[PDB]
Amino acid sequence: KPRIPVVWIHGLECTCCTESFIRSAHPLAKDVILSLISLDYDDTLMAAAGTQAEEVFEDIITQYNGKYILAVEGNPPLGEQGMFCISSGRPFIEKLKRAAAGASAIIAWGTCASWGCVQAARPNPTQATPIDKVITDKPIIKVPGCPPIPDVMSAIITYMVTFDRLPDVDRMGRPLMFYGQRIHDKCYRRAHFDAGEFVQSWDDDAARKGYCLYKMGCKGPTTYNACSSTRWNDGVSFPIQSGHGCLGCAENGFWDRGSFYSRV
Amino acid sequence: KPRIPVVWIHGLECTCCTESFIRSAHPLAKDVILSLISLDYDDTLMAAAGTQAEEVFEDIITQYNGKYILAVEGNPPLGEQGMFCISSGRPFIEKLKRAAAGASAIIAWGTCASWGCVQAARPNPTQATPIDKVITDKPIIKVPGCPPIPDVMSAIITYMVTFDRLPDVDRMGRPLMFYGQRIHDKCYRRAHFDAGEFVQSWDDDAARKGYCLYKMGCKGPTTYNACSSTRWNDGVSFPIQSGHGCLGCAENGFWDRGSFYSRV
Amino acid sequence: STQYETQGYTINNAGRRLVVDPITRIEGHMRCEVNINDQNVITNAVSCGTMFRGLEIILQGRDPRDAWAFVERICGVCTGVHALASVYAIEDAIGIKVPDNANIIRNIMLATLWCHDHLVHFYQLAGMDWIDVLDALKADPRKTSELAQSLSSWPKSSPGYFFDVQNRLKKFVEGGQLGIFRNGYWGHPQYKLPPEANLMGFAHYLEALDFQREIVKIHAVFGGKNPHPNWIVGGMPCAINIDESGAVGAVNMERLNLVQSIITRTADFINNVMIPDALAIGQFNKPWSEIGTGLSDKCVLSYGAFPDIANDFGEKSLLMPGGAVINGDFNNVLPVDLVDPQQVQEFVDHAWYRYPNDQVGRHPFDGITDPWYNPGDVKGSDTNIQQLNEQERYSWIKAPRWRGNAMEVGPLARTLIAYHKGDAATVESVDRMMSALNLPLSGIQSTLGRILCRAHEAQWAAGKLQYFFDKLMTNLKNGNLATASTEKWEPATWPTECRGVGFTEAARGALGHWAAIRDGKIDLYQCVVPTTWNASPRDPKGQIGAYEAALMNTKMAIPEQPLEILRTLHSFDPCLACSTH
Amino acid sequence: STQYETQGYTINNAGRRLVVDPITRIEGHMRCEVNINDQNVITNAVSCGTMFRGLEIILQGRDPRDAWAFVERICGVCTGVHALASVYAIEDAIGIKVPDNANIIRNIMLATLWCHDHLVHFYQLAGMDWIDVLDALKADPRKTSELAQSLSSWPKSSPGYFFDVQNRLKKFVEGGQLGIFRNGYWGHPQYKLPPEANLMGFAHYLEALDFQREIVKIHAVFGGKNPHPNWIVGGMPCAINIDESGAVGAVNMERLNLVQSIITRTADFINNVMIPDALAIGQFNKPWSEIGTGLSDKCVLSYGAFPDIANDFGEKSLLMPGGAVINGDFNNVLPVDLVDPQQVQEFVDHAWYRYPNDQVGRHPFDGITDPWYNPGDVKGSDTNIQQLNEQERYSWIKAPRWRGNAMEVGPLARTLIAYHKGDAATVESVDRMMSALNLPLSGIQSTLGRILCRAHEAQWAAGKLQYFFDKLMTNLKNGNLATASTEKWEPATWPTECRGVGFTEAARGALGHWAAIRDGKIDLYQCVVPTTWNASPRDPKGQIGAYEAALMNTKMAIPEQPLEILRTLHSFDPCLACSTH
Ligand code: SF4
Ligand code: SF4
Ligand code: FCO
Ligand code: FCO
Ligand code: SF3
Ligand code: SF3
Ligand code: F3S
Ligand code: F3S
Ligand SMILES: [Cl-]
Ligand SMILES: [Cl-]
Ligand SMILES: [Cl-]
Ligand SMILES: [Cl-]
Ligand SMILES: [Mg+2]
Ligand SMILES: [Mg+2]
Ligand code: NI
Ligand code: NI
Repeated sequence: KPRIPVVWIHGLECTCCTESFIRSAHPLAKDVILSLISLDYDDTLMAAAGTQAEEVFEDIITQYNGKYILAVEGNPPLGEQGMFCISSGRPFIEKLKRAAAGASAIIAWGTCASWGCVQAARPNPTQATPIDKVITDKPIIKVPGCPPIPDVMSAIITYMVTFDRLPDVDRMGRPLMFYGQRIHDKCYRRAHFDAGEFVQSWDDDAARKGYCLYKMGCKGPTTYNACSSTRWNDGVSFPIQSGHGCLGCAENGFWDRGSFYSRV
Repeated sequence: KPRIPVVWIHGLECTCCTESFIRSAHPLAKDVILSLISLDYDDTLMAAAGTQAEEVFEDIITQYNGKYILAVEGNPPLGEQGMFCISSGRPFIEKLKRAAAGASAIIAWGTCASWGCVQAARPNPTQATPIDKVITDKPIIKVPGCPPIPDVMSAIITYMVTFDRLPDVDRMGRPLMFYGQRIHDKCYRRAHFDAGEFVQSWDDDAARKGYCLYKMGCKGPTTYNACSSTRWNDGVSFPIQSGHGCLGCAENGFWDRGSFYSRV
Repeated sequence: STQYETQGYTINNAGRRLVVDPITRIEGHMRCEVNINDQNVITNAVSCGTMFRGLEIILQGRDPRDAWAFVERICGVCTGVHALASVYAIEDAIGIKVPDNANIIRNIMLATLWCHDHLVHFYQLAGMDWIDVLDALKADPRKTSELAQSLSSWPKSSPGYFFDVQNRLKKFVEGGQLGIFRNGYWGHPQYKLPPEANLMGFAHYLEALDFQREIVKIHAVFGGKNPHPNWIVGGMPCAINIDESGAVGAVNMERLNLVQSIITRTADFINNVMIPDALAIGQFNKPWSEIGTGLSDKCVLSYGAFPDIANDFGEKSLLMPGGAVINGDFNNVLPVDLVDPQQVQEFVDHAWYRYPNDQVGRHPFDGITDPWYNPGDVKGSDTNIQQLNEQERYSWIKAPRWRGNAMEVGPLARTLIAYHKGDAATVESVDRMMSALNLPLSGIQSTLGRILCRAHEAQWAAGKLQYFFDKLMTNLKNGNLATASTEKWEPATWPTECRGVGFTEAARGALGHWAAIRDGKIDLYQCVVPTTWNASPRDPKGQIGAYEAALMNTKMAIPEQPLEILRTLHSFDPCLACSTH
Repeated sequence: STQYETQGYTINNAGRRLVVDPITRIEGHMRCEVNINDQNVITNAVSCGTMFRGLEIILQGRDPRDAWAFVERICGVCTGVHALASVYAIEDAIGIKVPDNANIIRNIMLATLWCHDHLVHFYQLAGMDWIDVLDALKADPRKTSELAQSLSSWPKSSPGYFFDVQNRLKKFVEGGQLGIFRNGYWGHPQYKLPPEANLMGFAHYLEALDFQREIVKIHAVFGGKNPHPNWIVGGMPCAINIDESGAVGAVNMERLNLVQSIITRTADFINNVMIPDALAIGQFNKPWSEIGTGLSDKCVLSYGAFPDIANDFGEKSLLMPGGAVINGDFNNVLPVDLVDPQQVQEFVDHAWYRYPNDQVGRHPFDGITDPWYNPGDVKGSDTNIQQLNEQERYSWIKAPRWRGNAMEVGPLARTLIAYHKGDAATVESVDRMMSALNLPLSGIQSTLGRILCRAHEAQWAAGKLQYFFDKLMTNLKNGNLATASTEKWEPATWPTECRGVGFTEAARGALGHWAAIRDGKIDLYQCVVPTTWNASPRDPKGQIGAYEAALMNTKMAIPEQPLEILRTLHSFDPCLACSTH
């Protein structure tokens, strides 16, 4: 019984979203790859290189035209005619456009593909640009975060395979299931916020009792994600549980909203 | 190198605290038994029965007089001359008194040993009585809950072995580390309580969004435990996360504070 | 002394008396006494429950919606089954029908507990009756690897693994602190496994102790915690949201993915560790297919369980069949009705309770729980018992009967009922198991057979977990999300006077709760639990219960070491807190 | 065409030109070109970084306390190492000393990363260069079990397990959907493992893909999440509370117990799966002890890492030694100074950047990052590179040198430095390892040796995790809980102008961050990263970097299938995002 074809491409990025995917606890990434999808192209994991990798890319997008899902990690730079990111001797943007043309739908993994992330922070030397400003004629599901949560990535994949449809999205293209509520609206330190019980300097008595991180710059009040509910790494922790405020890493432009340690 | 001797006895009980202990994720209960302590008497797990079990009990409390920890699960009934709970043809209370006299310290596992639990609820047919109303001359550490959290039980054991001392306690004898704060002071649904966002009937739209359970009877506001932070079963869930209000099960007298579905 | 005949046994209390108190490797408190003749054969057996709490009394005047939480605390080993029977009983009384997903999730809760309970019993409670732990120190690790690999595909079988396990045991005992192994029955002539099979079994004891903690993560997802998950009258409180804002506050795709991962791991452990170990115990202990028969070739009982059609408790809905057999006639599986006053009755002429007439039985809707500690003419005294007097009152356990007959309940009883009703999966499983052992079908009616049926049922329940999970996902794909009916939640909507029955099959056998509601409060709440049946004392005709019958006629090699008594008792998985409540 | 001599090589761009673009099974974007002579031997090799983002430019104007979070995103594979170098650099500039527990926890973060990164590289990135996955379908499962049991005590070795793994691969391939195995190099004559060793290796590939997820739970406890954990200037944010009210809000005994459980499992996997597989690759591929030497017998560099005395970065503190060797003189390990302008310098005459004088090298405190895409004649166009022009600018990677010398960095470099400084543990491990393979010491200076050193270092790091955990627990037993210094948190306490260096050993080699602060903001932030050294283009003297040198002189069996090129490049674990930043 055939599995759905998936092409996974990489622009300007740090590879954190691929690393997050392989951390999945349920289903294991092994079982996603062997039993749920056909991961037919992926630079980080595939055996073939060079001309052999170009043959796989060409063959899959032609054979499965109109029927594969395109996963995108990273983004295209518009500076230097696109040659800040080079793939087979040519601008990355050319490979992005050819892969997008045959896809049935696109998943934009991470803040890079969704919005820009760190390379797009001031002064954006390469003119790094998110996927939806280049590809304008295809369904794009944004899954933001730096990176997104591992078991969120795998839950979105299983939803699409099991239910044979795209997740319903908000006005920005984010899945409602995991991005519909703010971090601060499901945070276990909210009792302390409401009582005016705050950490004021690192490792003070308040910090040692798990008081709220608002005065240390927490951006939870303006950030939509699942970190305070689903949590990270098989439910082990999340940024605030281990004592650091949320940076805002799921939101467009979070690097340029002032210092991480200045109040929301 | 020798391991600390532990004698574990059972009065009137349901055996939930023993079951909770064997659920420990870190350290595994296997490793606690093989490497951390010497579990020298325990009716639920031991090979010997009858006269052979009586010989173990006698030999251990004699050879290790003044040097063993006594763990108690359940409680003694004062009704019918104590013969609502019989061990070796005599009232259980006689075995409790003999075991306590030789102990260096006593751990009262669960709400039964700490306070009374379900058999002590109105009209208390057997006159079930907590440990500290019978044993008045030994240190007693109360670890309440029905049952207590698995990884709380194992963390208290590892603390005592590693640091070679009893945990510091509140005025009721509960370890400060896990019983110093209320469920409601670390609850991830507190944002909803503060906003007046409540479940009003089961499976309403509020329930489907994870709203606060106060109007459904949640007793989190008056209950001290670690369920909303440490959570249950290797961090997988807790009562409120799965949609039921807290019953109050770590607090003295919780069965007789009105219906579980009447507001706190 | 006296002698009388009942149920094909000669009950004779002359001769030497042996006492086993405490019985260990059970839940709760039990005492057993026997008489043995000068041929070391048991001629009399006495089953005594040595605890009582009084839940039926405590429940009076409570809100019916709260009852599940109180009765769940009857037992922490079979955790959840009393909550399930309670919500069933209250829904039957008031006239509540739950949504399909609530029924499917309840069936998942029950199949999870069968898997967990059966696995822990096999290794942690019964295992050391069959596996000589100290003899594992004499095994050859390579020969242990070859044996395990001949029996199973399970990956964990290297010679170096078995050497490492053996060296852990060697270190554990080297300081003379033998812990749970101290003063055991090691070297008794009835231990028949070779050294390599003892080391294989001991390794698996440790693997099962670790793995069992994972199974109950399914209870944590749907029920909040284990032990003692949460439930509601009207369905379950675990609201579902797959594709809307706020799914982070509900049972969502990530939570369901966790459940599926646990189901697959649980099936794999049961099928590749527990099942081959049960068959190996059988291969090396075939004489135990003829010991401990008791009532199992005479009278067996199942109420049935796992309704597949929501709110339908009939024969076309229940996936685990119900029925009764009496007089050894397995050609006549009879239907059970829990409302009929002439079917289930409890007697107290040999128990510590008061009735207006102790020579008759009372159906649970007419039940009375009026405790009366009166041991009579014991050897010793009322606070220092040397020998119970089984001619008078001798237990905190009431004596249930079905149409006046003494019955066995539990995995063997269920397997016999399903086999003789013609359930295809049961017939195929039992036939293949007994063919592998070269034993006749009658070999299942025994102490060995109780153990084999328990392993069969763990494999059956792990398969049903997947079936129920797939049913839930099919409903979600069709947009059917409902988990609670609330139109009769408020007391003002209930009948002023009503009564109901909730029933199921717990791991240990047939469970029922009978409830009467009047003026918004519990008026009567009576429980009859599986170990109440099996551990029962005698009735006015002198008829003996399942434990006492199974112990009759048993040979002991060494009277002072009760290994044969423990093997037979533990084969029933006694739960004494359940039996007395 | 042209030819010149450098470093004992003859660089000759006559003959057939081969292009490999993209290089896969690396992090990020790389292109490689070679020329081969009439005997199919490489006579020219060209390393090209095909991406740039500009973190050094983005960091200007930031608050120094925020810098770690930005530079962490240089790379998601070596996640955390750039945050560590950043907080070290900012603390060096301002004059901050952290508490002992903060230093110990940082060392745990770094050892955890080494274990994770080395394990995933061995299986998921490099493994398929050595294991022929499709040939595993021809293996005998019983002979696979025998091989595995001869090499290790690891439990998971049964014939049924290897049959089940083989069958899963068979079902995966049978429909033609080969996924990551499509159009691979399977059957190439350089695949030398027997079928049983290929099936063992493939089983372990799958086990490692599952297990690696567990290792990073240590980062989740102390750092909140992985990838990309959190840190602070002044220590760590994970406040500790063991025995006071509100320990539920902090690192408590339960959290510490979780960490210990992961440490033990991590050591067992590395020691019993990774280590024996590395030795087996060595046994079946001994000729690769003489291929890919490159600079490893000429010039190697380590900065050192793991300060065991808090805030002391000297020789007596660092548990992983630093030093430099040049001109093949391993009898004189030289000291490294990261402030000395004559030591570390970067050249851009062959890279896509502007300097006022491209014939000189700039120390990082004088660094300039002014991107200039200028490929010259590439036999196509500026947007169509058919052949890079290695006589002019050909990469986004700058060219670092040490005292003007081209150096190799990474596991093999570190092993050689420690061995020749006389570290007793290193000498004994290396000697025992080469003895087991019946190879001379010089065999470690090779493509095979890089792989062997990486596995050895994973074992070393797993041991040091336990050592650091024990050190933390000793402090807690003595009542020393502090995790942050905040005396100089506020900008009003800092010098108006200051500068600092932060350095460590990342999984891939020597890492430095150079920072200048003025008026409370970052004035300059320059990074030199391990793959910047190894993947370097040429300098004004024409000297070649580590990758180009290691490829020189290599025989190719089949020019169109670049397996030998992939084997040698992947042996360095290239991280291209790191190299360009
Ligand atoms: S820690 Fe952050 S998200 Fe949590 S309550 Fe405080 S401000 Fe809100
Ligand atoms: S669900 Fe209970 S503990 Fe949580 S905020 Fe509401 S009332 Fe408080
Ligand atoms: N199983 C179980 Fe417990 C008993 N007996 C119940 O019901
Ligand atoms: N290791 C690693 Fe990444 C590289 N090169 C860094 O620093
Ligand atoms: Fe996963 S590539 Fe890592 S930087 Fe922020 S999302 Fe991008
Ligand atoms: Fe663990 S025995 Fe279970 S009832 Fe409430 S604590 Fe008691
Ligand atoms: S920094 Fe990112 S990982 Fe979650 S807690 Fe804040 S959205
Ligand atoms: S019912 Fe008990 S288990 Fe915790 S959430 Fe409330 S104290
Ligand atoms: Cl790509
Ligand atoms: Cl952004
Ligand atoms: Cl006891
Ligand atoms: Cl109480
Ligand atoms: Mg009853
Ligand atoms: Mg740089
Ligand atoms: Ni029970
Ligand atoms: Ni990197």
